[PDB]
Amino acid sequence: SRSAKAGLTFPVGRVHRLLRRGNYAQRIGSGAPVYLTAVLEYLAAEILELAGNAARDNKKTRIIPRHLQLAIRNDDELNKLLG
Amino acid sequence: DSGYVGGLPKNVKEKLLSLKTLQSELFEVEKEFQVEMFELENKFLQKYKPIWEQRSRIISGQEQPKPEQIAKGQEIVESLNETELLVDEEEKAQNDSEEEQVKGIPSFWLTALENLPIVCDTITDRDAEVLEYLQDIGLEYLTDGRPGFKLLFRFDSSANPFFTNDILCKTYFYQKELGYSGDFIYDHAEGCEISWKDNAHNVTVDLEMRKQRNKTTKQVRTIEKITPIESFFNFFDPPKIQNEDQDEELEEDLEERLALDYSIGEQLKDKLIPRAVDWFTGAAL
Amino acid sequence: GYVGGLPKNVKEKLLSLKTLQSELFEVEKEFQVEMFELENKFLQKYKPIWEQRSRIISGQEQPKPEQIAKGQEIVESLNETELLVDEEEKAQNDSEEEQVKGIPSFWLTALENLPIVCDTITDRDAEVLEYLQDIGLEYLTDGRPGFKLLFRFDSSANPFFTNDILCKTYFYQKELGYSGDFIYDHAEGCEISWKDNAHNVTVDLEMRKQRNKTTKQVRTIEKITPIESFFNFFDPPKIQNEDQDEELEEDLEERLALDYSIGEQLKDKLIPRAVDWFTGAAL
Amino acid sequence: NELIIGAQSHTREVAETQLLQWCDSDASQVFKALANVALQHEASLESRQFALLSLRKLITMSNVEIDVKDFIREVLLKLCLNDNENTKIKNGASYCIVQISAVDFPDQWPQLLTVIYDAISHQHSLNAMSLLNEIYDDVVSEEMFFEGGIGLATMEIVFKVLNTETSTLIAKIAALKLLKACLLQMSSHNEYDEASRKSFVSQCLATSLQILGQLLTLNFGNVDVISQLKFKSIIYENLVFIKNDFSRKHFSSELQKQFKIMAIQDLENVTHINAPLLETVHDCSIYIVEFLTSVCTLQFSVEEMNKIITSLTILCQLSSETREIWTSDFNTFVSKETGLAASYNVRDQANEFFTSLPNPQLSLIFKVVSNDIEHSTCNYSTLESLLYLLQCILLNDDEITGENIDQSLQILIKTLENILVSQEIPELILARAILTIPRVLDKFIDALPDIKPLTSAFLAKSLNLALKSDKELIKSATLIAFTYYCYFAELDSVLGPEVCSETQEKVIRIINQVSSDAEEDTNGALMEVLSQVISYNPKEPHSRKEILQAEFHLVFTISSEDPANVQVVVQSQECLEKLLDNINMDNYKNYIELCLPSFINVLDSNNANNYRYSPLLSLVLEFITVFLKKKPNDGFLPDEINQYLFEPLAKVLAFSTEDETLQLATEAFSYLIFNTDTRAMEPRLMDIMKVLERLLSLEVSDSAAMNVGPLVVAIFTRFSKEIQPLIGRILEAVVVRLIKTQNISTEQNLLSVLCFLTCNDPKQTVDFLSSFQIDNTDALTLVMRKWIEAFEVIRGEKRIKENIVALSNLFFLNDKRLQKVVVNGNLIPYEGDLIITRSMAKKMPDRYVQVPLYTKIIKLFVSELSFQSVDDVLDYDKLKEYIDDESVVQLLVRFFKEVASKDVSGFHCIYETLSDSERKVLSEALL
Amino acid sequence: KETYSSYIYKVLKQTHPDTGISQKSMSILNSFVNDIFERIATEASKLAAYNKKSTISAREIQTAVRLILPGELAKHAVSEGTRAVTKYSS
Repeated sequence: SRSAKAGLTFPVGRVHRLLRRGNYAQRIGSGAPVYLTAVLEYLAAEILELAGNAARDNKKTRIIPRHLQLAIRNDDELNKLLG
Repeated sequence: DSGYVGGLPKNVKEKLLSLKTLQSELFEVEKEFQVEMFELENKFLQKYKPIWEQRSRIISGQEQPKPEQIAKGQEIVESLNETELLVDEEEKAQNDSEEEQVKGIPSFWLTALENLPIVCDTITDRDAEVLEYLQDIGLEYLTDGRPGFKLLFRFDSSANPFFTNDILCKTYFYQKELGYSGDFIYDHAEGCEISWKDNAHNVTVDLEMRKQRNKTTKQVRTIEKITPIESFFNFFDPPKIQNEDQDEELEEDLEERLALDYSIGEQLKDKLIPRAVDWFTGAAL
Repeated sequence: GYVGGLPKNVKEKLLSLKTLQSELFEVEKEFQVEMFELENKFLQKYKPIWEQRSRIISGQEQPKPEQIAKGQEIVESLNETELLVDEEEKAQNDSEEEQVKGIPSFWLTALENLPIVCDTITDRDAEVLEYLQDIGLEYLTDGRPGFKLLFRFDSSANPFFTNDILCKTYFYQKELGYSGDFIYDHAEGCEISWKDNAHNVTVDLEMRKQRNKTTKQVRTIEKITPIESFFNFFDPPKIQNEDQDEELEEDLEERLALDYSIGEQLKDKLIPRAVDWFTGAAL
Repeated sequence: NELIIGAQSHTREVAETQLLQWCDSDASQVFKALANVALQHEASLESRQFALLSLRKLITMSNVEIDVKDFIREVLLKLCLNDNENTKIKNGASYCIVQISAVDFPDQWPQLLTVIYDAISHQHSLNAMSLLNEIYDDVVSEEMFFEGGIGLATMEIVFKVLNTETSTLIAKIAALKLLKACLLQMSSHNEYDEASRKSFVSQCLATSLQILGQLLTLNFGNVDVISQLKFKSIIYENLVFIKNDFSRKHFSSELQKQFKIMAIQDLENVTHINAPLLETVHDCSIYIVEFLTSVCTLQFSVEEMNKIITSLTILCQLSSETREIWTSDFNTFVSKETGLAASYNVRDQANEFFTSLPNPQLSLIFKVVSNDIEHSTCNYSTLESLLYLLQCILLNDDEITGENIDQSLQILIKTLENILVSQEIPELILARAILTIPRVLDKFIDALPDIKPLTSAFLAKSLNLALKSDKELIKSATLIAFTYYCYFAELDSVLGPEVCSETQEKVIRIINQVSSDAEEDTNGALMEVLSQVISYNPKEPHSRKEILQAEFHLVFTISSEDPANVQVVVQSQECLEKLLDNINMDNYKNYIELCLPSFINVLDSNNANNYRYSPLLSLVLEFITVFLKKKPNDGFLPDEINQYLFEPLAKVLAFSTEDETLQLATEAFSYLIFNTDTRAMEPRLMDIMKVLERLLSLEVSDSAAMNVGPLVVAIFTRFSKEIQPLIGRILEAVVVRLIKTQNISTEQNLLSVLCFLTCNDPKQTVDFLSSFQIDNTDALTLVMRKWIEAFEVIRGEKRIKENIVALSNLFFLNDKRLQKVVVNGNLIPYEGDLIITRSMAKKMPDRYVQVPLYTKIIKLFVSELSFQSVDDVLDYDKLKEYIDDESVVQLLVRFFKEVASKDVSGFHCIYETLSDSERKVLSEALL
Repeated sequence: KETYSSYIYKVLKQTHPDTGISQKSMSILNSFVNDIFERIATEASKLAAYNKKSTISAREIQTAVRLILPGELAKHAVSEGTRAVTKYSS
């Protein structure tokens, strides 16, 4: 798979299909969806690491919406980015 | 246990041979069972054809829902959870002239296919461009000739700019004998030659052009190149075998491509079309 | 979502599609009925072959030279040359051959070769299974659709229980489970009339003769404690779901998954394929 | 004791917060002490109040107190219901009960709820009905009201209380308050046709209307006037709520008629009262007039109009308190008359009532009011109220008409004239006449021949009265009357140009006077009036600079008092743009001296403040720019503009340290430098360099820095031949800023500046970048590297082309340094497929490889060609021979062709290191 | 509805093998991912339409990320995007 080829776990196919349905441009460079999926997975991994940090702040190994919100609170820049 | 097998008395070995003969008889009975199932399944495909055609007309906009079917759909919606279909006041204010500007369900079959787990992975955007013109997906059982089932894909020549074929169909074939488990086993598949309007619109190949005053041959020559590429439309023109190359190269070809091709065909035939509406809306997941 | 947000033309078209879906569901119900009719028709043809092989296994019937020749040809075509007869085996006299009427541990060996069920067999179960003669299958016609399983034991010589035949029943839900198949419903089974607790292979036994230290009475005790076994296939999970069984319902759901897997294995592989599984060629 | 005293002693607050945060057995101990304090209602009042407060706060919230919680709950029920309990203790118990219902028992707490229910039904404990009212306010739900059955039971209790005439009047008050609560909850379910809820609504409304019909027919002699007034008030508030919210079917028209008759009689009675009583009278009259407004559709009888008019005259007359407040400070009068005041009183409700009548009733009211004001002319006491009623009638947007309207209107006009003329007339009556004359003329703009002469006469008379009399209230009233006149008609046409100019001068003088002590809202009103004056300012040759400069100075003085006033600032924008909208050539040299010096005053004033943000300051910067652009300015701007503006703008840019002022001043200063004569600008070109040096320095935000680039473009465009010695300063400042700034747009703009310098002279720019150093390294090392990095993300075909040209010049120049300088960017991903976070990247960042600038730019251009987009033969110098035989793509292809022609010495060496894919891109681009 | 379930679990386990997440927080994370995609894709479309190129390339995505994300976040997102493109381009 393309995600496997780039080492990504998130599906480049979903990102490419979202771009297509959005029709953000008359053509999309093949590297563009890979780059976008990589960025999205980077932000997801950041949020998940902070969620693990929050669950540990909660003395638990299971992430829940409370832990996710606390994780967003923990990181100021991501706090402003996500809001 | 080979030692135990040797330990069996000659009489018990004869009994085991008779039991194996009984198993073979059961195999022939299973063959007749499968024949009867195929015949009655064909009958029920005939029975399904009217409803499938009617929903296809609804999808394409050729037909408009009647108030009775509308009420039946509403009461079905009240069952389970489909309140998405409950028409609100804002929509009733609309007029058919404004609504009918878009006729049919846009990208109904494209969405239905892309919602299907195994098959959607093969559909590239270039393939999806043709799928926009897909308005029908039909089933046909090869009662005549070699056993198998044929998938039908329909398009409009006057609309699509890719090929002049109104219908593209894929074929699957089974062996003359049943499988060990009693289910059908597969034979080499075949696909149609897509009548591309031009090679540029062709989606299964990538082309290059160059023109050189090649001094190596004293030729002012123009050259063209064609390279097959991965695409869902490679689902057609399935692999075929040449003995000498079959033994070395196409052994892995049959190991890999045939498995995926058969899995995709079975998934389509079983999951998709019987639940085309649910698959389009995703409820069939 | 947005398809609903689209004008009411799309909503009404989808409503008509749902009506056609309900009509197709009715047609599919009638289709399932026809499939069950034909399945029972061909199960009537299956039953004679299964009964004949059961008679052969138990020794109640003998093969014939034509059957032996056909089996020889089929084995030669199969490449399973282990079953072939040899002159040394032919030297065996009739007296030596007739010392056993049926195939020793035929069903036991076949179940042992089977992937999952063999794990459930204990040594005492293996001893009991030697008395297992036939395995029969049936379809449930009335009420909830389903299929029934049967085992035959030579109760006359069986020292463990008096049950001549044990039957296991399976049930399906009322309507069509999605995807056009049936989903399981809870199962029911019979109770084994064990001759005694010592012979009860579903139980481990303790014998105690005591003089009570409190009341100084004299008593002899026969004690019981259930154990796992192949006959735990019977006494199946009680109910699909009930208020009083929830704590039980946990294990009931787990054992339901396991028992439905076992029953599907039986139905698909063992009863239709018994010779190869006994010989191990089906592996 | 210690438990109570420590909690209620800094030990008091420490112990209170300690209690609240505990949620612990320790809380159960202090909570036990407080509960025992609460139980002993015979003593410890203050500690009981403190305990109630703490319990209320605690309940909002670990539940060890639960054992003692229920005890105090059962005690608190009694504490609330026992009327002998203290008032504040009772209220504490009640809202604590409400809070407990909210948290613990949103559904009925059966003991408390049933006990209070029964107590209300039987014993009629008023505190209980108050508790129920707040309960409905806070914790009940409409579904609970309808289907929970609470609504029906409550309504039955209330109906029983109202039916039992033995119930005291205060009990009636409580019952009616709870009935309002019940109707508020009921109307919340506007989704009628719900069979149960619809039937409940119908029965409840029918019974309520019947009972309220019964209640009003009652009479109570003179037992208690305050209670009677509250009783009538709540009854009529009920009736108004029903008439407004519920369907016309529920509240039938016959009931409307009878309630209307009874409401007129109640107006009579309430006015006869007064033989805080007055405030209760005003409230009851507010609600009665609301009801009359709602039922206004019905017919009205002559005696009924007489009663309504006389009662409203008595009610609407100003209380001495309001008259004193207005006379002491005209600001309050301006606020109230302009509608900015928030208070709502009987007079506003009378305004609502009169405006809503239909044409026949409205005509009859107008006739009655004219007849009454004719007689009341001698009776000055009621005159202002009747004038206000006339104003409300005329403010009704409908055709006042009728048989005798002409004669009554003549009489009314004569009365207004006499009111104006009389010198002994009271102040407020004169003000109301002034404000009412415009309405009288407006609604009779037709059917009143000689309207133009009468408008002229009245406007002149009112302006003269405002000027001569020195009562500021009258001045503000006359300004508002002028504002109303402007809407009524085109004063210039009716007045004529000369009279219009005279009135403009007079209104300007009035504004100059009253503006001395205006309030902020008064300032807004004055700004609106001035806007009205400006419109009539003739742009015809008759325009006079006296009026124009007076208007400008007024605009600036009014706003300067309260710069932070945003509303005044925006109205000043409107007035100022209307001023500048004039077009006349010779006078746009007079504007330089006329308006511009006023701006300099604003800039100087903020100077002491260091030009911190102020909406007026932004306004003046905006309109300096707009004035400079609006001026013909096809040739150079007149030199006078430079002399005024340059120094204030230079100071603003040098000292200010906030984004908005710097941006606006920067754009204005850029325009000034761009459009002015270069010769006159030449001697002071040094000052601009001081300004530029200050902005490029980090002491200002990057928001200012990015705008610098266009300013440098302007400087170099105007002064291409004097700039040369100053280039070094500009280049060094911009380079030191660029390497330190990290904002994308800022560095993009600074790189645009560098490209502009290189295009001006590549050798010079290279030399300065080599000589200048930051952190003791050649700027080219940092500058070229960062430039290339930024070029990867530059946007816009214009900037891309500029980058291409600049890099082409760099490549052609072929100095040693441009060759040796190696750039960062050639990437290899870090090992592993794991997703690198910031914490991860701190130890495992991705890796890059370096190449000489020429190779890097070749790779970048090849990539750009790729994006915009046997031929694979190597030795591309021969491919050029085969190939040889304004957009980015065209110019860049031409660049590559020229490079292959000239730079073969280095380009061929670079090509050899080039990859095959890049070579393929080069080949396909050459097509 | 958006579903990145199995891949969210994979990322979490790679970051923390002993840590799990509940499906509701997973849906919220999908919402965050969709919002990020929407902003990046929208502004990248802005850049593509701005240029005559009329194409959303990896350059458009990189510029959109740089404009959207803060300094460190933008730098790291760009780093991993280029990493993925280089790995894919092999």
